[PDB]
Amino acid sequence: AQPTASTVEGLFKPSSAFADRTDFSLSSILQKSLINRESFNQYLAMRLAPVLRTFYEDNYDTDIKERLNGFTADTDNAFVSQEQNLRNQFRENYLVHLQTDIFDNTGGNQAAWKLRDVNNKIIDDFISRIFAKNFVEYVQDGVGPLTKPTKSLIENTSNFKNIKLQPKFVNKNAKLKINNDAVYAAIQDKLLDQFITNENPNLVSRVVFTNETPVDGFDNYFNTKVIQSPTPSYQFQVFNKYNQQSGGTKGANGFNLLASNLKSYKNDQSKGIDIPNKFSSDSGGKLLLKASDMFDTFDPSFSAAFIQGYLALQKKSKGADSKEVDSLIKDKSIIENFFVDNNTTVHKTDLVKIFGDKDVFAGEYKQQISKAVVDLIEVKKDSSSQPDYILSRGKDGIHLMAVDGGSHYLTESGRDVAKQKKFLLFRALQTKYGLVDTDTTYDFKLFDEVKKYFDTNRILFLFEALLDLSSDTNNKDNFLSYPQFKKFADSIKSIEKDLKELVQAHYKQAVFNETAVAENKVTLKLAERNQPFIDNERNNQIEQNGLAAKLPYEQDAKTGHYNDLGNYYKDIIDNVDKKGNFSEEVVSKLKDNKKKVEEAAKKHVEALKVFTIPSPLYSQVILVQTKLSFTPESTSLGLNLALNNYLTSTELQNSIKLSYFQEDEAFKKIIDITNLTFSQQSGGTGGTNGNNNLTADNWKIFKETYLLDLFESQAQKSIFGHVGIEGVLDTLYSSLNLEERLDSDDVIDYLSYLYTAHWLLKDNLKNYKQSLQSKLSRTSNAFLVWSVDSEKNKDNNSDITQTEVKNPNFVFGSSVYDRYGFRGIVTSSTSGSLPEAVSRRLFKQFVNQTNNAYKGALFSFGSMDNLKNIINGIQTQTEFDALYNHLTSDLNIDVTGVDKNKTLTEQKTSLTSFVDSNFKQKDVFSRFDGYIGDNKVEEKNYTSYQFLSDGGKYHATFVKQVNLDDVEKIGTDSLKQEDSSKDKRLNLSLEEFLAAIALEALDPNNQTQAINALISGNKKGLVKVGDFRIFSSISAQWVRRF
Repeated sequence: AQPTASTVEGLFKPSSAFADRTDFSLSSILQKSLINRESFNQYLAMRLAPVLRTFYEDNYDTDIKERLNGFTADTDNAFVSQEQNLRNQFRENYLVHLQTDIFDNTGGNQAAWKLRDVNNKIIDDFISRIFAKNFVEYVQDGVGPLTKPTKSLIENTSNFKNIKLQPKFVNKNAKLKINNDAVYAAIQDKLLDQFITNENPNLVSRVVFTNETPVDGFDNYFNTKVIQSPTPSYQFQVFNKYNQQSGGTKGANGFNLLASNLKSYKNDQSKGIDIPNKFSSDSGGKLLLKASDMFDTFDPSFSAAFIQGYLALQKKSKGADSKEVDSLIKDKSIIENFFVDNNTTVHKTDLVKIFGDKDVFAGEYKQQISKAVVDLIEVKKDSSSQPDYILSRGKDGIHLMAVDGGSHYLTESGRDVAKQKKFLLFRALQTKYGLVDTDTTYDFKLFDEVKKYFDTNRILFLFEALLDLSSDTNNKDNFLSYPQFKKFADSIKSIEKDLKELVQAHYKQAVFNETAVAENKVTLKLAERNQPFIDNERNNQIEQNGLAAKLPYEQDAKTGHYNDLGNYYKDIIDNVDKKGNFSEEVVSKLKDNKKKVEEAAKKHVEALKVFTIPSPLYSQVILVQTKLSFTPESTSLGLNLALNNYLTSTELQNSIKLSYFQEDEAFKKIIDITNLTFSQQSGGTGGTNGNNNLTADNWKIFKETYLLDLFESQAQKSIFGHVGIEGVLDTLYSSLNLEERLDSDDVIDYLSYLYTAHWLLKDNLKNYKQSLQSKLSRTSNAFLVWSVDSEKNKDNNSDITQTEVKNPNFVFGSSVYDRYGFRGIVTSSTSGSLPEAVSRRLFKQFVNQTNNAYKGALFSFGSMDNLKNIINGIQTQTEFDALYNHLTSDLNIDVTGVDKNKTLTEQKTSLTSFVDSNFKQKDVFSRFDGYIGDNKVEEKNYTSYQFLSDGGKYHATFVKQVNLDDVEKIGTDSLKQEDSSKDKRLNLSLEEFLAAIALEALDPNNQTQAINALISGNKKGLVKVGDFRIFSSISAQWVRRF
């Protein structure tokens, strides 16, 4: 089957270089690919599974020996099937697509496919067999581990040292068929420790008393006249009071059976805390609150309360009240514990002051709630002791939680990961032999949890575990010293000097990435939980809150981060740092490790001596190769796979777009693209001369406008802190880690906006003039509007349009507890951002029926003869219809003698005659620069301005008039700092003009035009690509084939 010539001519032609820039060379593209997490893991698979091939090779078991032969046979059969189906599908040109859509993604060779699928099969099998057995044991000396250790033997802190995750019949000095378990128990105890290290997986024994529908009746608690038809939930939380007659063990009865003897559920020998299942409404028991999905799989009020207990052990918990076990309110309902004293810290929801002079509660709630209200309190055995039990109410009722072993492996110095691993191994041993108490059930499988967390990094984590295994030369009891695994442990030894410098950094940064991702969920989900209690206050439904209480956790005004809740993850990044506020520490140690990955990847690619192999027949990729590696073929294919992932990735596309910015010398004079810092600092480097004459602060406002446009699109706007907005904006900017991520969408969009802002600023605003001309019109007034919403209407003459509206629409939380308004040049056709009230007052009700009220109405024409030159310019009937309606229904100018029945000539003739005979010079053509509301006044006379009124709300609006008589007048002298040149920029100041230009730059049409200018205005032309994976990845608007 000779392939047809059409596809052969039409297929991509591989070249010597991937692209034609100084950052797209082999030594740079391979380094960047090895820094890409997904690409790096695709490489590590091919550099890690050759290590695990040796274990299958020297293994005693006949089955494991035959696994390699079976994998090769299955690979041959799969190749036969692939060839058969490709032939039956493509016929004439099947070989071309066999090399194109299969081999290129695989390594570019027939044997490349077999070295991919076999090398993945063996690593998958080795991954499965690590966790195929349970090895948590209490090891006795001279008889081996006891088949069933006794309860009193293992439930001791001093006896934790004997729970070491060791196999049963493994002898170092013997060739045992099942000696391979000595491998897994060594790797598992490594992987498990990673699980103990990164996830910080504390166990919590918790009891939840679900929300109770009150048989007493909600009217007793929450009156219907204010709260109609309550439903059992957090906001209306009620439990039937404790009665001794009914023989119940849940609700207040369960809380009485529980809190009376609360001190007796901590097994002080084991330091663990075990609370009975029957005392909880659900199945009850213990849950694993690891760092990753504890704010995902469970309620935020639950996970955050567990964190509060976590730091309560470590004397780091803040904001919560403390009361002893004996002080618990068990006779009354449970909620009475939370009505804490108000007289004079602890963050208490004083609902008496919150609801003001409105009756929201009734009966016992009204009498109690005076007395503040909280959500979480700390209950402890003794006044001198530290809080071991935490009581908090969430979505599904009130939970009493206690971390078990917290006094053991969590102290003021931080988390003790060795003790934590020992304690969780003790719990896993408890579950292994059914040695738990009869009144509790262990829904706790540590091996399943470590397997599920480790399976995310199925390649990096296993490789790092092996490296740390071979990094411990002082421990002779590992499987490395077993003579059965002498060469296998040598294979792990042949990968330290080569890759470990890179893999340690990659692991230490990926774990930090996951830790930052998980700790972002803290401030994300706490805000999500607090969202309805802000919605209620927004909708004037504050009374719906009822029993809603603010959590004790403090937030950062300057950062928008929960510091104490971040300590739970700081106790992770302080552990992965030693391997080999949390916000500041992680932001420092992510860049200090990203530079380490840069260095390690560059050294690894250097030491590999990478050269480009010529591509095979019908190939469309630029493959690479190496020879300075322990297994040259697998390392070459690993680099091939890492490239196949990076070239198709959006990181390389954003790198190409980054290079297009690199080329533009005009833009690079004002920015430092790699540094993402505005250039020229502050001085005379190019200052002052034409061609975008402005400072570097003059670009900070463009950046701030971009940040505000991004902030307005945020799903939640309180995850970034609060007061004003100049701080929240830089916090949002930091949150993007743009300088740490130069090959992201978040940076190409930022730079696209920045060159949109410059492409309106260059050539003496040659494109800003065009945008304004195509936006403005002569028959419609245009304004620069500073419109603020005043919920209250009016020397006590402070301007309200220049006073910052902190927390507008309650966007930075709630106020009661814990020159602005600019819209740019807004016209009638584009008045979406303006409120309908002010937009109608400007572009449809300029001169209201209630003098200077006509000033600026026909300023859209600017001069006397201008509207005369436009009225006779009408050719058709509808063209005059629009003008007449605008002059009457919009510009409210009285018309005399006009007739609809007139012909085309007389139609315009009557209007021209009446315009001339009515305006034979009321400052109608003057420029209106002042306040518009219920009345109209100038800027100077703010003492006589009536705010616009609409639907009970008020508006304060400043408008500066803009016509085409100043759109054309912006030119070379438009960016000068001088005040006398303000007429050269729409009679604006420089800052106002640049803010308007930035708002114009946010236009998608402006950005598209400026980006096409960037690509077309390239000194070297469009970037060429020699690899198809770089051509298909990014559109032809940026890259061209050779």
